[PDB]
Amino acid sequence: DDLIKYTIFNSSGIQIGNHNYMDVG
Amino acid sequence: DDLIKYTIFNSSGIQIGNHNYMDVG
Amino acid sequence: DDLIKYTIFNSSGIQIGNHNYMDVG
Amino acid sequence: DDLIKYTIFNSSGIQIGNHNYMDVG
Amino acid sequence: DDLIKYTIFNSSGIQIGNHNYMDVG
Repeated sequence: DDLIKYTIFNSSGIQIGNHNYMDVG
Repeated sequence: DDLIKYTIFNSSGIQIGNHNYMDVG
Repeated sequence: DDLIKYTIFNSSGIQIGNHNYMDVG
Repeated sequence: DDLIKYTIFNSSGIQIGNHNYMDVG
Repeated sequence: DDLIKYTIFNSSGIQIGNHNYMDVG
């Protein structure tokens, strides 16, 4: 029941962890 | 019962884990 | 039950971890 | 039970870690 | 139990770590 919930709007990707990166341009 | 729910809109994918990266452009 | 919950609106992604970076522009 | 909860509205991303940076503009 | 919880509204994020910086303009 809503154990994991990710809600995003008009946002960049979410990087959770190590050695994670994202370039936005 | 909505155990896991992902909502995205105008956004890149969500990277959950290690050694995960994505280039946006 | 709401073990992990990430809700963001009109914001950049949240980078949690080491050696994680994001360029926004 | 609400082990990790991040809720933000109209804000910049929050970078938690070492060697993490983000430019907003 | 609410080990990690951050909530901000209409404000810049807070960078916690070493060699972390954020330019907002």
